[PDB]
Amino acid sequence: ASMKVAVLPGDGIGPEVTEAALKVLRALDEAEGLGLAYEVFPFGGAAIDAFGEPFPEPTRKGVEEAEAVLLGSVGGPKWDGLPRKIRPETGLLSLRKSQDLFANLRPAKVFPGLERLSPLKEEIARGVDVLIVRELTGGIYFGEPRGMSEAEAWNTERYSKPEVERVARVAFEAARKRRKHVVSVDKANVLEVGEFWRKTVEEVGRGYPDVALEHQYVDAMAMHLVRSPARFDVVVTGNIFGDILSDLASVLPGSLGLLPSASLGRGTPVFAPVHGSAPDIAGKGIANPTAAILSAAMMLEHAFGLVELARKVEDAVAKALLETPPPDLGGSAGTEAFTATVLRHLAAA
Amino acid sequence: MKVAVLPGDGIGPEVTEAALKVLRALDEAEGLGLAYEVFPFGGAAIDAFGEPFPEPTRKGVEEAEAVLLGSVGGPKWDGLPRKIRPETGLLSLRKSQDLFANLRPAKVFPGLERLSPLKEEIARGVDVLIVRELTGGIYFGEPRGMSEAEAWNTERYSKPEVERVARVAFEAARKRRKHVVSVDKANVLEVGEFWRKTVEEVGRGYPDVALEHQYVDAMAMHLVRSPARFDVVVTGNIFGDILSDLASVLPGSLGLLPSASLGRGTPVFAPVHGSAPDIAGKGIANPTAAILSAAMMLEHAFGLVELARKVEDAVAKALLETPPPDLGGSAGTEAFTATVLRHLA
Ligand SMILES: NC(=O)c1ccc[n+]([C@@H]2O[C@H](COP(=O)([O-])OP(=O)(O)OC[C@H]3O[C@@H](n4cnc5c(N)ncnc54)[C@H](O)[C@@H]3O)[C@@H](O)[C@H]2O)c1
Ligand SMILES: NC(=O)c1ccc[n+]([C@@H]2O[C@H](COP(=O)([O-])OP(=O)(O)OC[C@H]3O[C@@H](n4cnc5c(N)ncnc54)[C@H](O)[C@@H]3O)[C@@H](O)[C@H]2O)c1
Ligand SMILES: CC(C)[C@H](C(=O)O)[C@@H](O)C(=O)O
Ligand SMILES: CC(C)[C@H](C(=O)O)[C@@H](O)C(=O)O
Ligand SMILES: [K+]
Ligand SMILES: [Mn+2]
Ligand SMILES: [Mn+2]
Repeated sequence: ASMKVAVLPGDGIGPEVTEAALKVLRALDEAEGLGLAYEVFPFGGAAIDAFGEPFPEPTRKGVEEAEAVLLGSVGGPKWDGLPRKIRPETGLLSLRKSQDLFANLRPAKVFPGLERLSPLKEEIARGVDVLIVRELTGGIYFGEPRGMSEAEAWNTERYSKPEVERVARVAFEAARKRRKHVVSVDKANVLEVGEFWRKTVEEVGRGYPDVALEHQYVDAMAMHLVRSPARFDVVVTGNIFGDILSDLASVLPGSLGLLPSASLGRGTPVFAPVHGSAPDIAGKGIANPTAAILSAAMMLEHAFGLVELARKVEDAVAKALLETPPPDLGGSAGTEAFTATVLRHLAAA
Repeated sequence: MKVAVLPGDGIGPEVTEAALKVLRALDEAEGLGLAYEVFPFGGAAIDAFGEPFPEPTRKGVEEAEAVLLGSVGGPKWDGLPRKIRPETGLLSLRKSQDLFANLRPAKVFPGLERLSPLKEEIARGVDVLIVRELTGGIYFGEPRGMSEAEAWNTERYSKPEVERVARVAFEAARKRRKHVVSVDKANVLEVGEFWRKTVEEVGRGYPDVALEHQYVDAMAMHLVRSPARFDVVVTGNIFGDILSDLASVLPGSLGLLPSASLGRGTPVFAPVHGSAPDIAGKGIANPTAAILSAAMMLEHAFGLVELARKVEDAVAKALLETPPPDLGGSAGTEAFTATVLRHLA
């Protein structure tokens, strides 16, 4: 034991794609002597049914004591209509908030030679390599007042200066290690909170003169991200806009089953697919495990500094996608078979 | 046929003049008795009256039967504070006329599949109508404000605001393919939960219309991967704004998308697109959105359905024949407009 991991499989396809990532981690552990140890803990729907709440105390303790969390998606029709304070999705929010993981990193990269897998023509998809840095613990997701009566409902989009500054800082540090361009995304032409966001990111950027800074309104950014995506490096934005733009960015490599994420901040870092619990395909052994696998690759790199191992996983996934694509990308490889293709390539390298 | 023309800033006057030439040729051929006046709006109005929506412009709008609007904004006024900027005049126009229903159609015209960046088999038969709630939500909700330490805005909806925009979407679907998808973020936000429940209630009044829900992040992906499966898409102010820019990738360019804003007061017809300051002055701006917006005015404000269709057919032919630069072609604004007219005649 010198790599300590909390595994939180979730609901629907969550446990299916998470098991696939685990077989990749185990294969790497044995091949490399990583000294991996992990414990599995209930989370989401599975936790509501067993403990009455989505993020129970033994799961919080497992999270606190691990060096990293490999997380599966939560949610489904089974839990429709729960009091909000115990919904599977509120447990996910609590996870994020209790560890103060304010920086959500969502990369979208179109692998050379896989441009054809996109719904868009190859010239738009070619070369795409974008990093969305989404503010994860603030904005409308956590703001108060919030509630609902018979006549109306209300939620508050709000940000303070230090919340914007700390996410902006992460996006500049990231850009400095990439291609030194940040686009900051807001609705400053309509909303006081966008004006505030913009001005604060402008101030932070004065601390990073080596990084080019551009602003776009969220509606134009959505259009640009599908017409000119190759022209973007880092994209920094608030909680809700980052959620929308990151599901949108899946159309670049061509499916939502491809996109990984890392959530970083004060406590235990969390690695998880962008995608949800996909109840329409759960139980059919077809869910694309690429997001989960690449999330384990982000864990290797960011939580454990194992950059070269992360790159080997990524390359093994890109070859498996070219060779035996899963059904969401027009191919026939189920979860188990795709995962075996990834392992074969790993072992060959 | 009495019309207020509000040309706006950047490409706004350029594409608006193009739509006017189409309207004039139509007036002569058809004897519409068109009568229009031009009013200052946006930056052009800030510079001449110190405000983006001045009194003679409000009076022009009140007294017209329809407004043909040009886009507003640009770097020139970036240094004004928001509350007096060109975009706040747009919001005031909408609010004063209580135009709560914004109609933004995204169609791949039969034959123009090649113009879309989507593979042809994804783009075939795509015909989506976004119905966006225009006068409520975070755009207008109180409290809103800003201090040195923080800023806030309120995403707020009341039951009647949701019911009336839901009705409009159900009526529109009943005349189309009888499917509505309603979009929210009900899994995180009380206001989405409330939107969803109220749309469900209104839908019980339209058993001929199928009703589906999507969360806004999945909707954005589905609108690009499987656009052919949507008819009407109903949503709140900010989600509607984002989804409808995104929807431009279906026919192929933002410069193609028209809009109508309908409600209590004078109806407003205008491109989805903004003032495009990065191309203003170059004679290249695609005027299709402005021309198709004039077509929507003909249909929705004047009941001239077959004329609208004729405008739309001439645009489609011109697009196939002399495409503007945003669609991989070389036809500038004047030349593209001339192609439209030749097909009209
Ligand atoms: N981090 C999370 O736990 C997370 C994230 C998003 C949504 N959710 C929850 O998941 C449930 C489903 O919500 P949704 O449908 O809007 O989002 P979703 O991401 O689960 O699925 C959206 C679409 O993509 C497809 N898809 C998703 N992952 C895939 C994969 N790995 N392989 C192949 N296809 C895949 C799904 O079938 C569906 O068509 C809801 O209960 C929602 O609250 C959870
Ligand atoms: N209804 C409106 O008045 C309205 C709507 C949106 C934006 N705006 C304002 O427009 C200005 C620029 O905003 P923006 O860049 O975020 O969005 P935009 O819609 O003005 O331009 C977006 C992109 O698409 C291009 N584009 C837009 N219309 C085009 C056309 N007819 N032909 C060819 N290309 C076109 C532009 O060159 C730019 O690359 C800002 O001041 C903004 O507030 C106004
Ligand atoms: C399940 C929900 C809380 C979540 C979010 O909006 O953050 C999900 O959509 C995601 O993208 O991770
Ligand atoms: C300019 C702005 C106020 C407007 C909106 O967000 O409604 C524009 O983006 C649009 O899409 O019409
Ligand atoms: K650590
Ligand atoms: Mn999401
Ligand atoms: Mn817009």
